[PDB]
Amino acid sequence: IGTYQEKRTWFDDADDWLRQDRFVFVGWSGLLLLPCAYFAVGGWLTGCTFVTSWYTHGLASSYIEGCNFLTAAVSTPANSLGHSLLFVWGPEAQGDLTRWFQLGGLWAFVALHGAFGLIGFMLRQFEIARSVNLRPYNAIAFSAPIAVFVSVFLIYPLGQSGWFFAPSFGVASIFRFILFFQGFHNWTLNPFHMMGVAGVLGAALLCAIHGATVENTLFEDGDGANTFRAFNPTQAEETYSMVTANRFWSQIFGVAFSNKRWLHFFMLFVPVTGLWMSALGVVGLALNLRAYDFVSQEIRAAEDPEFETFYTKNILLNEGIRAWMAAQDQPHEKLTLPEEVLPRGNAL
Amino acid sequence: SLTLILQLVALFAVVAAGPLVVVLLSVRGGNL
Amino acid sequence: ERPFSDILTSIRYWVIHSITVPSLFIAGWLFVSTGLAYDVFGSPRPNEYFTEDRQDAPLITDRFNALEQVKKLSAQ
Amino acid sequence: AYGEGANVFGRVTNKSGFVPYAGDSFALLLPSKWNPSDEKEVDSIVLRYADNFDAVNNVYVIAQDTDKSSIQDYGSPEEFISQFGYLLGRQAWAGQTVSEGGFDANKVSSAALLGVATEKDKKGKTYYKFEILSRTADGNEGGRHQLVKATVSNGKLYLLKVQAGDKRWFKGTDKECLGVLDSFTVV
Amino acid sequence: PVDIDGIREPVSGSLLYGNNIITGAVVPTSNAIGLHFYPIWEAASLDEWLYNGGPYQLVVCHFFLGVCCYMGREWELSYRLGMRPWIAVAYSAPVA
Amino acid sequence: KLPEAYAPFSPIVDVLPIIPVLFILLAFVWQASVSFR
Amino acid sequence: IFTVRWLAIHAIAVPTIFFLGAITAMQFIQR
Amino acid sequence: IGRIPLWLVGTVVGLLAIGLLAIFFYGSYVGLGSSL
Amino acid sequence: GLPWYRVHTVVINDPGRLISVHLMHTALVAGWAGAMTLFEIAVFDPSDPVLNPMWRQGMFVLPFLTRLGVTQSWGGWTISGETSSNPGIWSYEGAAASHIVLSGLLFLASVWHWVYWDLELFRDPRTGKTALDLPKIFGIHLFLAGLLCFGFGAFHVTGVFGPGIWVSDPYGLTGSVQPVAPSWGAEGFDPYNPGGVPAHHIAAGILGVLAGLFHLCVRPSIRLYFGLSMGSIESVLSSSIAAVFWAAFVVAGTMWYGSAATPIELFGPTRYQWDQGFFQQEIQKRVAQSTSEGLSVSEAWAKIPEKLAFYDYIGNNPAKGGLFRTGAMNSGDGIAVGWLGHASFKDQEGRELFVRRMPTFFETFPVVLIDKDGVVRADVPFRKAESKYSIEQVGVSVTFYGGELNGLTFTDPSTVKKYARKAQLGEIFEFDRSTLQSDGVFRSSPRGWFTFGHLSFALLFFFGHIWHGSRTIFRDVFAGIDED
Amino acid sequence: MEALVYTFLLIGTLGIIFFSIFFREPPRIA
Amino acid sequence: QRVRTVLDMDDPAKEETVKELRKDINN
Ligand code: CLA
Ligand code: CLA
Ligand code: CLA
Ligand code: CLA
Ligand code: CLA
Ligand code: CLA
Ligand SMILES: C=Cc1c(C)c2cc3nc(c4c5[nH]c(cc6nc(cc1[nH]2)C(C)=C6CC)c(C)c5C(=O)[C@@H]4C(=O)OC)[C@@H](CCC(=O)OC/C=C(\C)CCC[C@H](C)CCC[C@H](C)CCCC(C)C)[C@@H]3C
Ligand SMILES: CC1=C(/C=C/C(C)=C/C=C/C(C)=C/C=C/C=C(C)/C=C/C=C(C)/C=C/C2=C(C)CCCC2(C)C)C(C)(C)CCC1
Ligand SMILES: CC1=C(/C=C/C(C)=C/C=CC(/C)=C/C=C/C=C(C)/C=C/C=C(C)/C=C/C2=C(C)CCCC2(C)C)C(C)(C)CCC1
Ligand SMILES: [Fe+2]
Repeated sequence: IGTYQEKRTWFDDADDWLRQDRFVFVGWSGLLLLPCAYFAVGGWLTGCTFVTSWYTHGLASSYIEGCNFLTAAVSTPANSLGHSLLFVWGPEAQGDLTRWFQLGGLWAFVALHGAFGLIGFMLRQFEIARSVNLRPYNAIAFSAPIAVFVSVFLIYPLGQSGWFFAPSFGVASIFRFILFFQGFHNWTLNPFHMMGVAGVLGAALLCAIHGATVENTLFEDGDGANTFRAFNPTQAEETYSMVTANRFWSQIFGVAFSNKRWLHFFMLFVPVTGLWMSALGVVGLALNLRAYDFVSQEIRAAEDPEFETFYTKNILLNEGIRAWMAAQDQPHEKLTLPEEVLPRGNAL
Repeated sequence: SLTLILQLVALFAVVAAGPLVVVLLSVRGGNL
Repeated sequence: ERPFSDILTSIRYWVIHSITVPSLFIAGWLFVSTGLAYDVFGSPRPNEYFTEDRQDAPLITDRFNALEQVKKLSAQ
Repeated sequence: AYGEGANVFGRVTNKSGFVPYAGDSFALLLPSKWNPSDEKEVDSIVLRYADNFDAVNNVYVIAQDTDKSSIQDYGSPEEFISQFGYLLGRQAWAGQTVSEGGFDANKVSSAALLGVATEKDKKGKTYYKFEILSRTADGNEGGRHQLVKATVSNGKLYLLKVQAGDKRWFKGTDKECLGVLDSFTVV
Repeated sequence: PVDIDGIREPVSGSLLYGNNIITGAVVPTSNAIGLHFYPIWEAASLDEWLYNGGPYQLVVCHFFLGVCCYMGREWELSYRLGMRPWIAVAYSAPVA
Repeated sequence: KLPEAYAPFSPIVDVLPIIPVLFILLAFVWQASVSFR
Repeated sequence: IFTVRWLAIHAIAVPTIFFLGAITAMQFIQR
Repeated sequence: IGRIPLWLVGTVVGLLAIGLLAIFFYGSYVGLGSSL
Repeated sequence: GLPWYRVHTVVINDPGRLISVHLMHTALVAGWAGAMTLFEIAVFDPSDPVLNPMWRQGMFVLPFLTRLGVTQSWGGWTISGETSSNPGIWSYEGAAASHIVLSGLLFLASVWHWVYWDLELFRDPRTGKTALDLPKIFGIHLFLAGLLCFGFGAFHVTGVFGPGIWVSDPYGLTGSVQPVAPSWGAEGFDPYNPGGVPAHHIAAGILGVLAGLFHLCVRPSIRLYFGLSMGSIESVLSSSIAAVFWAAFVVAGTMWYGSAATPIELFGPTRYQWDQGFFQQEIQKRVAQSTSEGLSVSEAWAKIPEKLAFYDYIGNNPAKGGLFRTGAMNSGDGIAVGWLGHASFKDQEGRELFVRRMPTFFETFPVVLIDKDGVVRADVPFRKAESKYSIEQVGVSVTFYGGELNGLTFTDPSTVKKYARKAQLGEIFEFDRSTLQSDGVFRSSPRGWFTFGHLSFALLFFFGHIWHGSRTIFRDVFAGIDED
Repeated sequence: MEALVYTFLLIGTLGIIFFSIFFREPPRIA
Repeated sequence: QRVRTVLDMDDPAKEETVKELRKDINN
């Protein structure tokens, strides 16, 4: 702490031990990350193995009930619980661990511990980058999955009637969540989701194209048909020809990178921007502020029975999704709709 | 059942055959 | 320390773990087979999803008495 | 939380495909996978079940009070059918249509009596069994098979109706529907 | 508008027929045509060709040829520059 | 079904089609045994 | 033992083997 | 110490993993969640 | 040179021009407040406070003016519907004009501080290098904030010297700016209790004054100084951004869920009052009472307040709008003209049927008439070929109680259907749609728009806080790492 | 009217593409 | 005054009212 005699304390001893170079770096952030992440992952595995969804959703969602890996899920609490935090000591569980499992409190356990585990992992990125004296762009990039998690698993159910409408941790439950957004929000039509899809697909494109470009513009740097042995980590020269890569992509695509630093920042930039845009869109959906319809096209369709677009077809499909999904998907609504009121097509 | 037992015996035999060949060539000289 | 391949190729490791690992596997097997999994985690057995009273899925509709509601809608 | 172990190597209670149910002085085999329904499309329904997959495939009993001595005095099977056409569902379309082929003047829905039989009880009382194919202009599921079994026991007309989709009927719902129909024991 | 389903019920698709950028599309070929390869000279008139979804098959066939030859061109330029050739192999995935 | 004289060998018949899958895994075993030389 | 590597490995592995035994047992459950 | 070969250890471990996965796939067709 | 995204860094080590850009920003924000108030006064229609309140007209800053006591205008009207003969200086237009004047004065001060940036005050006395004593500056600012918070809570909202704040009944019927006594028990932490606001502000102002005195006195430790980088203004920026998105999340949650500081008469109903049957339960309770007292059904429905019936309409739900359905709710469904009265449905034999209300999720909802016991008795069929619950065959009539339609019974099909579809949305109203050319789709309320804007700002500011905390901690490697 | 705006925006994007391809800043080997 | 019939009034129109999601354990 400067050129001054500060003398050592228990904080200094704890810092020396926590920042010690070991098999797993703990650090000060580990005290938050390791228990929270451990509990989130173990709680999800425990819920998929043993905990049922019979009382919250009226569903079987556990291996012990016969579900497979794609079908088991830690399901959200019942909608009558609203946005209750559902502590095991809370007014609902009141200390009974088995009834806490039955009431959906494991979902809140997993979600909150996962959020704090994400915070701890970001702090771990910061701490390790500071110890190695590197710039914290890894944590800056990891801010985007945290934004997605917050907006999807916290902000959206908090904007809805309760945790019940959050995603349940599980494969087919996420698929339910996705089809629910399609049917009820027209989430494909949302421009923020479109920007997110563009960011994710462009980032996958960038990863593939950059890996291929590097692997195919390599210098020889040694005899042998296995090029992976021609790189030494303690070397001070490039292993692939940036000039040749730029020439190739300029003559193939029209444009090419000429700056390695700009290229790698672009690789950082595209998926983070896409995920942040999608998070903003989900925040919009938390208040049911959807890009559901084009009002001019709806007016044109209402005053002209021969005007059809794929947008109108998708609106019809969304109506079908909502009508055929609601009765079994929202049990708290107690919807018993007779078959005759269900929107259907001819002979299907 | 006898069918399941014989299927398991055949399965264990065929599964252990190749690894046994490799183990025998490892302990008996080499050239593998 | 030891570079973990020396660990994975040591008879001391394997004589410890030929006891420890099968004991844990059998412990998990007994946990499921003795019904302790059902007792601990509240998942209904295949015969007790429905009672004589209700023949449909349960529905927790009360929040501040959800404990006794799930106690009376569960498998007793 | 009563402690009872998991059933390991202990066979299956079901795999008979049906679950018995005894109600208000009648007993019948429901399909094992069907859920009870609280919908009452007729105001004399005592029991109704519907399939977990398709709501078209349903089944229901009605205990409608009768003044006649017994069903054989109610008329022929055709006369029984002619006075129970409200179960099909009234045509809520009132526009003139000659442009729906396979149908007639201002009509979108039709019913065909595929067959009829008279199953007797243990001593003398018959059961009027029926089989109808309902078809619509949109042709939902290729038509609906309605299986009707009715008789009068003690001044109460007990009538069972099983509704199944035609695509369900040729994918396999026919066997379970006939198993339901051929087990409506009311005495 | 294009009768995509072959049921004489056309779908507009284009901006001048009331679509925006999001809802605008080149509508696929009529179901009555199926897989039967409908080019302009197989139509009695350009109006019939447009009604039956001919532009879709034209664009799809030319786009398929163009992207296959784009992959080949990627290989060719890699060869002429003295590069290793597997950027075309990488590009085969979006082509697929 | 197999011919009646060959019916008792149906259990070993039912295992045979996976042996080609086993061969590539055996190649990986051999490569591991030579330490991926 | 009881180093951070030992603790992390066993916190991962002991419940993993327990759950594997559990799931293997529940593969053989007939209702 | 290296008395047991690492490739033999890995082969036995992979055999047990493949066996457990085969048991899991077998349990998809029997018992609970087998559509039967 | 500088990237375009780094231009404002030129005032990091220039306290005078940092003050100047702060003054310019404050001038812009005050000018926006004034101009927005003027726009909302120009477009606001105060004719019908019952069926055309401000939250039906897209008013965003007008509720925030009304909340703290500004309820009169220079146009002679009062927000509660009376006549203002002495609106005083502090009308809506008066606050707008004061904000415009404040914006101009802050612009001039910003110009002065831009020009005269090189002040001795910004030089440290010892080393002659530009430095800000950030701990003591924070102490001064915290002391001032505590004084201002205590004064606002003890004089404005208590009404001892100021006007008070907007207080309403639980169902938002009367509504008025009243003085509020602070609640010093547990009820002061009831968030719908209006007495919590003065108690919070008094206690937090006292604590802020004491903590500011502490920070004026006591210097930071060297360990915490180096660990938090109290010599760098960017650390203060990161912590301030953290505080403001914390507060943005708090105010967005408060606005969306409702509280004593977000009255429904100013911001509209919440979605949870529709999702929990708040107004529906109150209306049914008020009808059930005075029915046991012998009045008929035509009476005790004419006694229902039309404002209360308007609160029971899903078009006033803030969660029925769209992202690009822009403007006022009046531009969405029309200006409400009158309550048509309660619609009661009955079948041919005599039981009462009720329309299943549309839930918040559903853009479209099927029309279902359910009996007393929860059995679906009627519907509007999608499949009218073999239907068995259609209104035509069930024989459903509708009778209206307490509106322009009162005692009039409709037995005709498709008019029973139109009133059932209107009863799906709650209470039935007639809407003038030719005045604003309403398109027929529901808009969102100012409550929903506020929540959307501030949640989005809260996430973006979380990213900004991450970026600036990282920038402060990793300043020495901002241009790159060492060659080592 | 709206079709004019959509077509203008699309052709303006294509013009930006054309200029970015054929009038780019040339990468310099120095 | 008749709380059960006003609860039954709220039941069919809406299945998530506080009147029916509170104290619904005796039912
Ligand atoms: C990194 C550590 C950490 C973090 C941040 C979390 C975070 C959380 N856990 Mg926890 N958890 C952890 C580790 C952690 N846990 C451990 C190790 C266990 C296993 C034993 C658990 C087991 C667990 C369960 C079983 C549950 C939680 C729950 C919670 C949530 C609420 C906790 C709460 O209300 O108490 C807040 C408590 C404090 C902040 C402690 C402050 C106490 C002060 C410092 C001292 C005052 C006490 C004093 C003696 C009182 C008398 C004063 C007198 C002397 C004057 C929250 C998301 C709940 C949950 O997820 O809900 C769904 C829940 O039910 N956790
Ligand atoms: C006489 C004592 C007294 C009284 C009666 C009150 C009364 C009040 N205080 Mg309090 N307070 C006092 C003294 C007092 N205070 C003192 C001495 C201090 C210290 C200076 C404060 C500091 C203080 C704070 C900082 C807060 C209040 C608030 C309030 C309100 C509580 C009810 C409410 O609406 O919370 C509702 C608010 C909450 C429940 C917020 C809880 C914090 C959440 C969890 C943080 C959310 C953001 C965070 C980043 C999480 C991320 C979410 C994720 C989805 C991204 C009420 C007006 C709150 C307020 O203004 O609310 C409008 C508030 O935030 N008070
Ligand atoms: C004499 C100066 C003065 C006065 C008294 C007014 C008065 C008014 N302004 Mg304001 N305004 C001012 C100057 C002033 N303003 C300046 C300088 C600006 C530019 C920054 C603005 C910009 C402006 C806008 C943008 C808005 C107004 C609005 C309003 C009206 C409602 C106020 C309101 O709801 O705020 C509520 C204020 C708050 C809830 C802020 C609370 C303070 C937070 C919680 C502090 C948190 C951090 C703090 C340091 C923590 C302390 C710790 C503690 C322990 C002490 C009211 C007529 C509103 C309106 O409707 O008019 C158009 C509105 O939209 N004003
Ligand atoms: C916190 C910010 C905020 C909030 C919540 C409100 C809320 C309100 N304002 Mg307001 N206003 C604001 C700030 C705010 N305003 C400011 C800063 C100004 C000055 C510019 C205005 C000027 C203003 C006017 C002049 C009017 C409103 C009106 C409204 C209402 C309708 C809102 C609407 O249609 O949203 C529309 C929201 C969206 C379409 C979502 C925007 C999402 C992004 C930003 C789209 C752009 C991104 C994209 C990349 C750009 C490409 C677009 C390009 C192709 C054109 C609502 C009550 C209206 C009203 O009814 O007044 C009575 C109205 O006419 N306000
Ligand atoms: C009140 C908080 C605040 C303030 C004081 C700062 C201040 C600073 N930021 Mg910023 N930042 C914040 C919030 C804040 N930021 C948030 C919310 C974000 C996340 C979105 C970030 C993320 C961020 C990044 C990633 C960067 C900074 C950097 C900078 C520096 C130069 C910025 C510049 O020249 O922009 C110049 C901007 C323009 C020329 C045009 C921007 C136009 C925008 C896109 C739209 C118009 C804005 C609109 C008119 C304002 C209304 C919205 C308002 C309500 C917020 C400066 C020290 C830079 C830095 O560290 O430099 C070394 C840097 O690279 N910021
Ligand atoms: C992903 C989340 C995250 C990340 C990784 C960062 C990262 C950063 N923060 Mg932090 N911060 C966050 C969110 C985050 N923050 C939020 C939500 C707040 C509240 C507004 C703040 C408040 C804050 C301030 C005010 C400051 C920073 C600063 C910093 C920097 C130093 C590290 C530090 O002090 O950590 C902060 C520590 C944590 C985020 C750990 C929190 C763990 C809590 C105590 C667990 C509590 C659990 C408990 C049971 C409650 C659960 C109840 C449940 C019911 C909800 C670093 C860049 C400091 C700095 O040096 O900037 C230059 C600084 O002054 N932070
Ligand atoms: C489904 C997609 C998805 C997954 C699974 C995922 C996973 C991961 N990303 C990581 C990193 C990253 N991800 C990044 C960018 C991105 N990541 C993305 C998408 C994903 N990233 C996208 C799209 C981007 C682009 C912006 C970055 C920049 C990093 C890293 O630096 C980091 C890394 O090192 O990777 C190599 C790893 C470290 C996380 C960790 O230890 O947290 C600790 C916290 C834990 C373990 C608790 C979280 C529990 C969660 C939140 C709730 C419980 C969920 C259940 C356990 C599982 C439910 C599963 C069902 C839903 C199917 C982890 C493997
Ligand atoms: C000089 C002077 C004066 C005058 C003054 C004035 C006149 C002022 C003003 C002013 C004004 C009049 C201002 C205003 C303003 C405004 C603003 C500042 C704004 C804005 C904007 C924004 C920022 C926005 C953004 C956005 C958009 C665009 C849309 C949506 C989204 C968002 C929100 C992002 C006087 C004489 C008095 C005094 C002396 C001096
Ligand atoms: C709940 C809870 C808790 C926590 C706990 C924990 C945290 C633990 C754990 C745990 C765990 C942690 C578990 C686990 C599990 C695991 C598993 C279950 C695994 C797996 C895997 C598999 C099964 C697969 C494999 C494979 C194979 C076989 C081959 C190929 C490849 C693969 C990978 C596919 C407590 C008590 C605190 C309390 C509260 C609540
Ligand atoms: Fe690279």
